[PDB]
Amino acid sequence: HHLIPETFGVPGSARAAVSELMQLFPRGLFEDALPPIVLRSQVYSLVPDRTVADRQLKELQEQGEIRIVQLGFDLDAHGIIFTEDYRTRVLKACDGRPYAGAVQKFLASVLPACGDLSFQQDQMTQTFGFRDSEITHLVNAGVLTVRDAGSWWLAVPGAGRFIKYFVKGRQAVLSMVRKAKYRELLLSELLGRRAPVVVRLGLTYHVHDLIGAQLVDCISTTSGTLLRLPET
Amino acid sequence: LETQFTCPFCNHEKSCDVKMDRARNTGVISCTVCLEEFQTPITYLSEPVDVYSDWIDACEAANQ
Amino acid sequence: AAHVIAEDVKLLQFHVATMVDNELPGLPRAMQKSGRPLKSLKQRLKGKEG
Amino acid sequence: VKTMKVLRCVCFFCSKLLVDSNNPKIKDILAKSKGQPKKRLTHVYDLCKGKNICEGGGCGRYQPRIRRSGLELYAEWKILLSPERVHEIFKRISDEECFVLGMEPRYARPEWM
Amino acid sequence: MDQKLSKLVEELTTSGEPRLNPEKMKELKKICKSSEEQLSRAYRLLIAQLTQEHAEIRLSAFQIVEELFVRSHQFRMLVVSNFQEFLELTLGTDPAQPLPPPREAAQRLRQATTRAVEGWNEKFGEAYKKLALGYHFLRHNKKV
Amino acid sequence: MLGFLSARQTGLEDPLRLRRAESTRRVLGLELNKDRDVERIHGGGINTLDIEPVEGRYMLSGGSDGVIVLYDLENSSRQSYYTCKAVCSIGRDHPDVHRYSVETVQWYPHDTGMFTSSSFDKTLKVWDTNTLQTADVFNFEETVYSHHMSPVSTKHCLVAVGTRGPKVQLCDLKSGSCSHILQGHRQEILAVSWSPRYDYILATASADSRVKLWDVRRASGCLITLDQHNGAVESANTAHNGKVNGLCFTSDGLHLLTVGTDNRMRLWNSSNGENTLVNYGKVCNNSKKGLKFTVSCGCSSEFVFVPYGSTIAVYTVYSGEQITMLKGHYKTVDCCVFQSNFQELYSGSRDCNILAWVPSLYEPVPDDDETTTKSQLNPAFEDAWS
Ligand SMILES: [Zn+2]
Ligand SMILES: [Zn+2]
Repeated sequence: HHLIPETFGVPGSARAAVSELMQLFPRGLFEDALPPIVLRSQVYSLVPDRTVADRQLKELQEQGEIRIVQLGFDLDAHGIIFTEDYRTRVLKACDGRPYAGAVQKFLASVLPACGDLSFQQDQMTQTFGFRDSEITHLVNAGVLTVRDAGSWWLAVPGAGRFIKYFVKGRQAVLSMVRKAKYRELLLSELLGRRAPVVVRLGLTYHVHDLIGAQLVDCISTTSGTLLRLPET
Repeated sequence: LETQFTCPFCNHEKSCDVKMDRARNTGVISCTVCLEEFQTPITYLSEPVDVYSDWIDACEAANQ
Repeated sequence: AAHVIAEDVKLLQFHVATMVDNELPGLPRAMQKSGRPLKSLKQRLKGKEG
Repeated sequence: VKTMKVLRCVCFFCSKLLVDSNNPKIKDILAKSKGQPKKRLTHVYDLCKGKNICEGGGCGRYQPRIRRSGLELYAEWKILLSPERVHEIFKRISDEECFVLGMEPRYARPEWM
Repeated sequence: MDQKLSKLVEELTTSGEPRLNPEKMKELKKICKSSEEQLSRAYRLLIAQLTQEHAEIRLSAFQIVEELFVRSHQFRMLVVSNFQEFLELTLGTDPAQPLPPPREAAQRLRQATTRAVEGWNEKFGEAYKKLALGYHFLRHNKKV
Repeated sequence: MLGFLSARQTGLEDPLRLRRAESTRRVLGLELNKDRDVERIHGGGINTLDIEPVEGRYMLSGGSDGVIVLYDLENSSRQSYYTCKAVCSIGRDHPDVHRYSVETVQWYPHDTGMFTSSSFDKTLKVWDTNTLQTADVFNFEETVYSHHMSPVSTKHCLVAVGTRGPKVQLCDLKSGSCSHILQGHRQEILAVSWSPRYDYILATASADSRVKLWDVRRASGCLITLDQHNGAVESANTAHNGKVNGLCFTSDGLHLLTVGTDNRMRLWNSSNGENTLVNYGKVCNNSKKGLKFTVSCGCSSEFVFVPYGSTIAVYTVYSGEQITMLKGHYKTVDCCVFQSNFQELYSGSRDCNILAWVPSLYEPVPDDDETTTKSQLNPAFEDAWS
């Protein structure tokens, strides 16, 4: 109280943040074929300490609550998905298809036991006993995509629809800030504006992404939160 | 003719590109490794290798 | 060294190429000693004499 | 040349066709080109050549811009495209997908090239 | 308040006039004098307005900046804190971000900026270290 | 302050606490050139700086002009404001001068009588500081991006050299050997750095996106490849989704910082390569050549000073928190170096300035009864709304 405070002049969990962001996701736009995806960027909009956010996310991965998938549209583009949504939607999509049994094997064996974003052929062949034809079934199912010879990303079937809408929406919503007067826009005014037809995923979902990705700076004002293009 | 050149400062080969800003009669050569840049007046006869030669000459003129 | 193995795979590619077609446009001819060009499988099949 | 053309017609990552086989514009091909595999490839290629994203289903991943130089292939980002891994992606193209490329897989799967 | 600042800076910078309206600039000075918060928002408005892809808006906002820089320490601190970008916006020191058309307004902007910056260097550069560094950078390294 | 002084005088707190607290407060108070200029000798950008480890009095500088400048940092004038003057220079008139830009200068770690320089003219040179004559010269096939001498090795005197070639090279100054190569990397090696804890452990970073730790005694190949995902030893591991262009061990040697052109900085456990998952946000890094950056020493928090475009970003290493942006230079900053004794930071940039950042905690105090000899309220600080 009288010494240690002199040393220098300098609470939402990732689980709560993920659970809130997951409700912004428009399930009907994909006929619920996609499991709800939250980007890792958006989690940093609700949990500003990025280190605490990342460590809590790693712990949710180790409990098996969430999957992290690489979305490939940007270097940091990681989608966060609840394991039970992922597993249900993929099994529902596999019912009676020819690749189905290998996908049931993957969801019963690899994903319960591995947190990895990617798998190498050594592990797939010798540790999990996949035949080379079963990897082909998994790629046809969309649960893997080729990273490099003998290596694959974990993937979400149909992610292209989301990724298309997200990339165009992101550029749209960023241009709404860029084109507005002073390049400034008040967040309440933006969220009240009739979203572009390009912004199919919703406007709040994108402002949380933009803030988390540091593509826009928030400034606090007496008028409320203000979006700006960053001096960069 | 060659349109990519070795930087006089950083010795990286094919590291310098020329931008011919004809409308302003000025030519800029820039190195992608060290971002040293030089500007010279250009004519309609002028070509990337004339801009590079002007830059090498300006460098040897500065060594005097 | 990576550039040596790159040049060696490039040379293997050139020889497997000139086995099928020794009349490539942008590459040297494969030749015997004394410099005569080798007849490829394509030149065996191609022309009026092929 | 066939290797280059097939690379421009499939996803460099998921090895599905870069255009939807279900789209009317492709069902037109599959009606108007029965027994004419070279015609199928030509009409699939001139649809695919303008795509850049796998959405068309699909993953979301962007696609290269491959160019030949002699016996080398350059994949635009300037990566020289290896024949291995080209083997890998071709190896994963489905028999139903390469059938729409006009390559009856009973006799000429693309990785054999 | 903020709406009055907004309208004043629009009517000053969409004006296309060769010189500021003295009465509206008097109102803008009165606002800036009245509140550090409004002066800070005026700076953040003008720097954004100096980005406009039209040289007469840049010239007007620069003329406002010149009028205010002589008049407040806090505004001098703000402007000098971003002087690298400011000079990119007003002399075009980055050839990837050149001054917008028209040339006839760009020559006015470039001359007025050179004269202003040399005056600020003489009047303030010994106090604002980054201003003296900026002047040296212009004079010797961009060879202005 | 007075609390710290009381607690120290009474032995309530270990003298360590005042010292580390005040050192931290000084780093938080860094201001541009507050008391101090550095003499402009260079005509080109300042690629590299190195402060002498024995006394911290002298700073070597290397530039894109190929000049090496030696500066004295101590104020041997009696004024409160002074210039860090150039003691001597290896200018373009010198016979042994480098032909192309000088990309790393380092003092010999054990005394000031020798220093080393490398350049894109494909040379490493060993200089006798008293005479500025070269004593030995090493030539390479490829342009040198980085070199380092081990800060703690007394047993060996090996210079690691990173070049555009894929193989790390080791020059033994004692024997004159330069034949020894390490063969694990696949592209240009942009940063090399010896561990400050262990004589024989060398970190190497490359455009291949890999950081590898070597024990240079071995015939075995490298020890560890850093995997940013933590899951496998070599086949696919990358530290960054881009070129890795800067290394800095923390001052205890227990962690390695890395920066890369994915615009991320990452902290690694040096004993096994585990990514510590500290997240610093976007750290802007476009540089296609090696980036030199530094940690603090002797503070309560360990800071890192990193070039961030034209600014120097300050972070708390373990917390990830961004503390400040030092906002002086007009072009990209290429290096910064930390004076541990007085918490003063020096920075080199392509704007050709060397800037001193110095703790500016409080001003000289007037006496109100003075007429004009006061600490002057210069009119440049005054408003003039009239
Ligand atoms: Zn260069
Ligand atoms: Zn795909």
